Amino acid sequence: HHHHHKRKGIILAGGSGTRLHPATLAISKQLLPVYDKPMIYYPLSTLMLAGIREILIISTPQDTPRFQQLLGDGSNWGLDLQYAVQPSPDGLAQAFLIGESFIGNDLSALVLGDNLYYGHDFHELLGSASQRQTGASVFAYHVLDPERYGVVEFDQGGKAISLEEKPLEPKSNYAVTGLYFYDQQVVDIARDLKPSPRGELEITDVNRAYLERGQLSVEIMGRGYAWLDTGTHDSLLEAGQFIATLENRQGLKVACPEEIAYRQKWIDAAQLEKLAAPLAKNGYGQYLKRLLTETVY
Amino acid sequence: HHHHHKRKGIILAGGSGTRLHPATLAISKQLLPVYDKPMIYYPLSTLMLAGIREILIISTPQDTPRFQQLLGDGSNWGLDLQYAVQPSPDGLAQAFLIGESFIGNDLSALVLGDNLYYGHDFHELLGSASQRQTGASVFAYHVLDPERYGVVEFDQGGKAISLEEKPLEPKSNYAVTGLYFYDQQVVDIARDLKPSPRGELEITDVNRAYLERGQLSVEIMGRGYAWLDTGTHDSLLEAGQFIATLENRQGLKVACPEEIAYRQKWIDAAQLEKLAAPLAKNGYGQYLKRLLTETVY
Amino acid sequence: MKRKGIILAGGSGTRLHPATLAISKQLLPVYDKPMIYYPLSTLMLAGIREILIISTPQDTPRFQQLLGDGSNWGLDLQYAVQPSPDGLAQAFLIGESFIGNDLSALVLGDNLYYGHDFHELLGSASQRQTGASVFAYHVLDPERYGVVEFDQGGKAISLEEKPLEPKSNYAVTGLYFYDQQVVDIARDLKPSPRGELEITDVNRAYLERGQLSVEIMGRGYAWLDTGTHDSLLEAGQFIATLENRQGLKVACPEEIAYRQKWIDAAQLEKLAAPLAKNGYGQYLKRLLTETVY
Amino acid sequence: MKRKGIILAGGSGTRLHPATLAISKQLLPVYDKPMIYYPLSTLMLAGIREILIISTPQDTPRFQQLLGDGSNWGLDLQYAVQPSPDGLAQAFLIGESFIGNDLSALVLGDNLYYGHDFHELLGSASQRQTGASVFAYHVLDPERYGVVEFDQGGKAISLEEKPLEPKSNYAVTGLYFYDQQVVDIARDLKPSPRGELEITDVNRAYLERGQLSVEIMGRGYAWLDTGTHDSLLEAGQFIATLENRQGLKVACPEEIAYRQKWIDAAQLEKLAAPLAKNGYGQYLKRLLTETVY
Ligand SMILES: Nc1c(NS(=O)(=O)c2ccccc2)c(=O)[nH]c(=O)n1Cc1ccccc1
Ligand SMILES: Nc1c(NS(=O)(=O)c2ccccc2)c(=O)[nH]c(=O)n1Cc1ccccc1
Ligand SMILES: Nc1c(NS(=O)(=O)c2ccccc2)c(=O)[nH]c(=O)n1Cc1ccccc1
Ligand SMILES: Nc1c(NS(=O)(=O)c2ccccc2)c(=O)[nH]c(=O)n1Cc1ccccc1
Ligand SMILES: [Cl-]
Ligand SMILES: [Cl-]
Ligand SMILES: [Cl-]
Ligand SMILES: [Cl-]
Repeated sequence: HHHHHKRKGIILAGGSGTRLHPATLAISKQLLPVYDKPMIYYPLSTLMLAGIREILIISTPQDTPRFQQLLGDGSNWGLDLQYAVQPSPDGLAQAFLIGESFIGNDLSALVLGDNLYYGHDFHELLGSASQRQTGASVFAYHVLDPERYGVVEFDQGGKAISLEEKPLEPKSNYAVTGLYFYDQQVVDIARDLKPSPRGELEITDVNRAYLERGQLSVEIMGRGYAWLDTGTHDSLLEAGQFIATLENRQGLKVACPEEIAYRQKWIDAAQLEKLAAPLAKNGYGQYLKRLLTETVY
Repeated sequence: HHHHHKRKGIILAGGSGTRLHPATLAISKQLLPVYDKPMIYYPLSTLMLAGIREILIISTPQDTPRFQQLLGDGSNWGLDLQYAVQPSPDGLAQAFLIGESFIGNDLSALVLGDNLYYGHDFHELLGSASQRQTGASVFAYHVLDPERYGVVEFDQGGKAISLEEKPLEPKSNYAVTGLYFYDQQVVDIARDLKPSPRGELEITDVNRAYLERGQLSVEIMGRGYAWLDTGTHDSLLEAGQFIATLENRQGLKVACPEEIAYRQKWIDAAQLEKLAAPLAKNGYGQYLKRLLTETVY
Repeated sequence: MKRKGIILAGGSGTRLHPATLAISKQLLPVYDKPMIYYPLSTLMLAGIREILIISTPQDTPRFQQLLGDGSNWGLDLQYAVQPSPDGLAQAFLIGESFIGNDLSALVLGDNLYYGHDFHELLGSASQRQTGASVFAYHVLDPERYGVVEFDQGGKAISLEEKPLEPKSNYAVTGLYFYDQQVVDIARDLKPSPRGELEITDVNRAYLERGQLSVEIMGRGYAWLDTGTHDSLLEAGQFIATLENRQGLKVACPEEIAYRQKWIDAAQLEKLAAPLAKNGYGQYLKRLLTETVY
Repeated sequence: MKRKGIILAGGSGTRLHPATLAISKQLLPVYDKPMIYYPLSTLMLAGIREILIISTPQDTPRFQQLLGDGSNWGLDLQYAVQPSPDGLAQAFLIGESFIGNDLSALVLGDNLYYGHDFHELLGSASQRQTGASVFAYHVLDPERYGVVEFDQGGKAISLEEKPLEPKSNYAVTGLYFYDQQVVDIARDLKPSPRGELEITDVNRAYLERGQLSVEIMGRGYAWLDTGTHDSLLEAGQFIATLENRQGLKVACPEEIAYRQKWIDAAQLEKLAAPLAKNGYGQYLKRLLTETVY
């Protein structure tokens, strides 16, 4: 007998094959900085914004130690970070089999370690997904090139009616973004997946399984949000310029984990002050210091 | 006797002195494009988002005809556009004396013709300002360099308690943005202003007058909004790159007046189709065409 | 012998509308200065002081207002209009009386160049008293341009304007040096199938006689693209990154006039006054007392 | 006589942290390729095939993994470590046995160069069998660098490292050519007040004997800044704008090896295979059948 009487995060950061070689020969894409910080800070900060404190980072065997050196066990930021390896890039849905013991009987959320988001009320957008305990929640976002993505088709009433992975003739311009919230059904659904035509375990098949059960919520992520492309060297550069323009204008940083932990009340002023000390001689540490004596609405 | 029984817009687009010379020797700043469209499209689109259909464009004598050629009388976009000249750059609050006959007994809103905004729920942010019929509404936005702006000081409860124009030691990092909503008190307040130390009629003195009457609402424009700097050649370039990254990612345009009029139901599908015809051979006209047969949430 | 310059700054049509609905592309700035400063600076660097600016009927007065007669910068500027965009070769019909019996050079008003020894690359073109000189430059999209084909020995053997199947990746740049033959060649041109008097036909005229020098503008040079919104932006970011790293401006005509000895220390000082309170005037004042090699 | 190359790719400290917390700056890409490809390409362009790469203890194995022994690219690469950032002059102590009795050249691992005839600017430096050659370049912020002062006749008369009051806007670039004297000069260096064995002291050693050639790297050259987050970004956008306009890559070592005749058509074909499905491999295959001037 079980007794009745929260949600766990996973970041998939398993590199990018040979696609961005030779730039990425020496290091994983998700460790490349976007402007002033490692790329993985952005998706990590996204889970943190969602209220998620227990997080599994999945990376290659080769680069797990570098992620561990960067991020540690999470204790500096009021988190618990665990690590797992992905020996072979067999697809996104593999995160649930690799993370099966990590997930246990809890709800979960998956984010791609190369996905950057920005916008107003993002916290509330994520909170509504997080609070849907049952079913799956995903986000749809209008893009120029939906053929590159999982694409969501809507009826005249706005109801999601189909999902297609990289269709040659997209039914809409609405791509499914790399942020996914799941209930306790996901690991079993994932265990029963067959590899696609490309020998790959597809997240879109998972989401379609939920859709078929009538348990997929598709929330629109509106045009006033920025979901930044990191798929090409060109988009990477644009991502960096975007973040720089925002931060240099505002004097506020996007996806600074120290700050988000501090505003979530996972760390206090004294602990924030300690995290500042080692980087006091650069703008990043000076930024952390300033946050101790400024009200930011 | 009067009988009881809406809001009018003004765009101040009077160039920028010799500050950006020689770039601006041949044309007004507010006619320079930001990426794919004239700069003035952005603030105009902002008033339109606010529901404002009756709009006065104030510019130099020299460049009024170029604005008129670009924008016409507004009828193509379901607007009414009127024009006035500013012979001498005597300051922002002068818009109310120049626009006194235009404003009549109505509520009003002023936007700077070089101010660009972007973000999620911007429509709702503007709608709440617009619906406050009484008093004045402005927006405060965290910036790196508040000393360049009107700066708003808040007490521990978040109440605005003072305003200072370009203080050497800012009380906060919260700048007052170039978007202002006013009731019928503004023209009289403006008529009674004395020129500042720089022989200039200050908008901050207007706003302070409302603050002193207890009739200033300061709404925070949060960090997830982008209020883009156009004060320098460097910021202008960043503004252009920002818009380009957003539009090329999304396949949706920022501050396309044809689109906003169409979504506000100020023009119909047949009229939108006609506006598309003359630019059918470029991406702008092709964009307008696509909007006729796509649902965009 | 004298060589006169022509800048063609005509219309880009509706192709960049609405950004260019109010004013022509070449009057807009690239970063910190009007686009036209860059081609003008190019001719000045080539040692050319007598220059005809050709633009649309609507915008010629505004070019006249921006640049004047040139005497502030040691130049002798004149102006003319191209009523319709009927081809680049039309520059020599419009500018026939301006050219007279002199050598000539044509630059396109939206073309930006940069690199080391640009002065000497131009000087060597300017020095050829006979024939015509053009520059070929490797580009990813040669189909947009006049395309030069070379034999195995490096010799130019053909030119095709916007070929559907380009013979090489070498584009002819928007800078052309001609001898006294070009007017008579241009006045015999017939309109092409797309309806224009083609500069590539003028160039093929010289090529058929062995009198077209096609010099390679190497990859260490920047010929920046201004044909799209995207490329206009890249040009702004390119000039800004160079200028902010070096503290030296690209295509500042006051500076170029001063280094050519066309204006003196005193005259550059007067030019610095009006913009003393901004970066451009500050730059020009610094030129008075800094040795730049 | 043989000239050997050294690339110093040491630590930037905590100054770019956290972006560089996980891995050193010079292993990160600039646009499409690892930063270190650019300085390596610079030495290769200078005709140097025997090259010692010096990095931090933690990252040397990763440079070893990226570049191998060099034989795929017609190079002979070796590796060594700088345990602590105790000065650029330390390169010659670490690399003493590597250098032996040969001429040498040092490039900083985070320095990017671009422009026309860069090959000939380097070649002329390489050809000087005696003394030392450096390059001076006008910058807005000379206080960050080794600063060269010139008399009215153009002669270098002093060097100051990071002066509070710089004597000119001319910075010494991160590229240095030395004769057989440099090791013996470096082994006599004492640490400066900031605690480093200074390359500027090595250069002043040559200057005191009339044996420092200070050549001007002109404004038509790009020496890009990689010292800040802002400048790293500008470098990426600068390389991208050049490469996308031209269809030609800056500092592709496979290409440079191929043009130097250090690898043949067959060997470049093998190098193209692994990345055939992306832009880099496609670029390299195209080099086999395209004449680029
Ligand atoms: N809004 C925000 C953002 N902006 S965001 O919502 O667009 C964002 C958060 C996390 C990752 C990427 C973007 C941020 O980077 N850092 C923050 O500290 N905040 C403030 C914040 C932090 C925590 C809870 C609610 C609000
Ligand atoms: N949201 C939006 C935007 N984005 S915005 O709110 O950030 C904005 C609007 C106007 C000017 C600048 C930004 C836009 O450019 N064009 C649009 O058509 N829209 C959609 C829209 C149009 C009209 C009413 C409500 C929503
Ligand atoms: N080289 C240079 C340049 N650089 S350039 O040759 O790449 C260039 C010249 C003109 C237009 C665009 C670029 C410049 O902007 N302004 C300058 O004063 N010079 C210096 C100069 C001036 C006059 C003669 C020879 C060299
Ligand atoms: N010029 C050039 C360049 N341009 S460069 O001289 O500005 C340069 C070389 C090396 C590193 C950075 C820039 C290049 O990237 N790759 C090349 O193959 N070349 C051509 C080349 C190759 C070998 C010898 C002489 C010229
Ligand atoms: Cl939205
Ligand atoms: Cl916000
Ligand atoms: Cl070259
Ligand atoms: Cl030069």
